[PDB]
Amino acid sequence: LGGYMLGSAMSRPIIHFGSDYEDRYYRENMHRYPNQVYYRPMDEYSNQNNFVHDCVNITIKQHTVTTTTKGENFTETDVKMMERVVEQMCITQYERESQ
Amino acid sequence: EVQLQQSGPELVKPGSSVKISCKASRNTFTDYNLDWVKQSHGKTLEWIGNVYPNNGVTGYNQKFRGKATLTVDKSSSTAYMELHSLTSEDSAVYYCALYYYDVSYWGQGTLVTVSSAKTTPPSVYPLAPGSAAQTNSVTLGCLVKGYFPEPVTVTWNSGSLSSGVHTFPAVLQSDLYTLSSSVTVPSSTWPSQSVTCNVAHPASSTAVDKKIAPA
Amino acid sequence: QIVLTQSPAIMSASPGEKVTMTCSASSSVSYMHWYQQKSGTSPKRWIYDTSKLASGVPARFSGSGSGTSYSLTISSMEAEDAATYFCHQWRSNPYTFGGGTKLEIKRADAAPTVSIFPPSSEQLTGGGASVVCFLNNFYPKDINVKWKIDGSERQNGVLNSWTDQDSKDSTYSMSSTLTLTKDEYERHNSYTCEATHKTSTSPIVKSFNRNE
Repeated sequence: LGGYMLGSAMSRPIIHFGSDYEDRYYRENMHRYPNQVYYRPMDEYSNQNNFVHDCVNITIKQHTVTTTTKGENFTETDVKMMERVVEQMCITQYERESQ
Repeated sequence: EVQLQQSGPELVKPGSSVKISCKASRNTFTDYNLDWVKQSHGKTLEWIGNVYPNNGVTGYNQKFRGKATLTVDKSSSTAYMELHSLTSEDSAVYYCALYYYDVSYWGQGTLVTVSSAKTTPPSVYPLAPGSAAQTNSVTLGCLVKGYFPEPVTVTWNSGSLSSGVHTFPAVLQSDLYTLSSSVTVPSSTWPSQSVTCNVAHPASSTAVDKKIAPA
Repeated sequence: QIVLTQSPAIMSASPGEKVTMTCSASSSVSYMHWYQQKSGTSPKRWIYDTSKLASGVPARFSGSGSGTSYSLTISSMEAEDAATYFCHQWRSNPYTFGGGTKLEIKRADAAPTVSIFPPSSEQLTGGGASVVCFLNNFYPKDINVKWKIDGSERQNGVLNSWTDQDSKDSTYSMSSTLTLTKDEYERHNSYTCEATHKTSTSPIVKSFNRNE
C-alpha cells in the first residue's frame, strides 16, 4: 500500500477463453478473484498500457499476499485467469480516472 | 490414461443417508473438475454439483442442496457424495465425471437402491436342453432367481466366453430380482469343453460357480 | 435452467445414411456438448465444445451450432453408432442435459433362435419350478411370447426382459420365464414356448415333455 490508490468496487467482467472448460472454470472461481484494483496514480504514467501493466502486477500481488494470509491457495491457472480479469478492471479503472 | 473408480452399489433404508466415493487413479492433472450426475431408471440425467479438488470450490444444483453434500480428500485423490435423508426418488445410478480440458472421464456409476428389502443372495440355476438339439450351434444359459438388491454380473468361463452371450436386464417381481443369461456355443464344444456361468452379487458377497451338464 | 430439447426422441436409420439429430436450447448457449450412452455402460463424452470429437470417437461424427440451435451428424450411419445421445450445456448453473435421442440402425429382417429349458434339480429340490425361454438375435424388435402347459395359455407368473440393439449384428433379444410351484409344475407334463414374429408365417414353437 506504500504509494498506491485503491479503486472502488466494480462488477467483475466475464472473460471468454475459447473453451467451455475455461469459461466454466472462470465463472465458478471468479468470486475468489479481485473486484477492486490497486494502482499507482494517473500522473506517473505516459500511457494507458504502462498504467494497466503495473495495476495488474500490484493488484495480483496484494491479492495473493492477503488470500494466503486467510488460508487460501491459487493454482497457476488461477493467476493466468486473474491476470485476464485484472487487466479488464485496470482498463476500467484508467477509464474512471480520466472519465 | 486416468482411471475413475466409484464405490460398489449401496442399499439404504429410507430416511438413512449414504456416502459414495470416487477416485482419480493415475491422475497427473493438478486441478480438474469433478461432476456428479444422477440418472434415474436408465434414462434422464441431472447434474448434481461439482468440486475442483485441488483446492476448494464446490457448486450445487439448487435442486440437490440439502440432498447431496460434496467433499474431497487429496490425502487419497478421492471425492465423496453424501446423499442425505433418502427416499425412493433417490434410487438411481450416480455418475462421477472428471473434466480437464479436452480429456473427459466418467466413472462406472454407483447404483443406489432405497428400500427396506432384505439382502437375499440369488439361487443360480443351470439351463440345459432336453432329449435332442443341434442345427449348427447349441444354446445354453443361466437363470439367476430370487435375489435383492441389484446388481449382479454374469460371466461365462470367468469372461473367457464373450461370443454369443446375452445377459438380460433384471425384472423386479414381488420385491425380488430375477435375470437370465444365454450363451451360444458351437455344436461340437458342449458338453466336451466345460461351460460355467459365474454369478456375482456384490451386496450379499456371493460369487457362485455353476457348470452346465446335459439333462 | 437452460432447457435442452432433443429431437427426434427416437430415430431409426438405414446403414450408410447421413443422420442428423437436433438439440434446441431455451436460452442462448456458447458451446454444446454431446454424450453417447449404450445400454449397460455409463455415458461418455462424444463431442465437446460444439464441434470437437472426444477421444476415440469416429471421424464420421460432427457437431455444429450456435445460440439456441445445435446438431450432431453421423455422415455415414454405422452399426456401432446405435445408441442414445444426450446434449449437455455449461452456460449456467444448473447445467442441464437433453432428453436424449435414441438412434437405431436398420438391418435385413432376421428370425429368432428360440430355445426352451426345463427346471434344474437344484431348483426342484429348492422348492420352485421355473421354465425358461430365450428368443435370440431377431429383427425387428417387435415380438410376442405365449406359454402352453398342456395346451392352455398363461400370463401371471411370466417374466419378460429385452436387450437393446446389438452393436455388432444389430439384433434384439428376449427372455421369458414361466415360474410355478413344484406342486403345480409336476401336475402337468408337456411345456411349450410360443413366439410370434414377422419373419415366420407361423408362431415359432419350442416344446418339451417330462423325460429329459
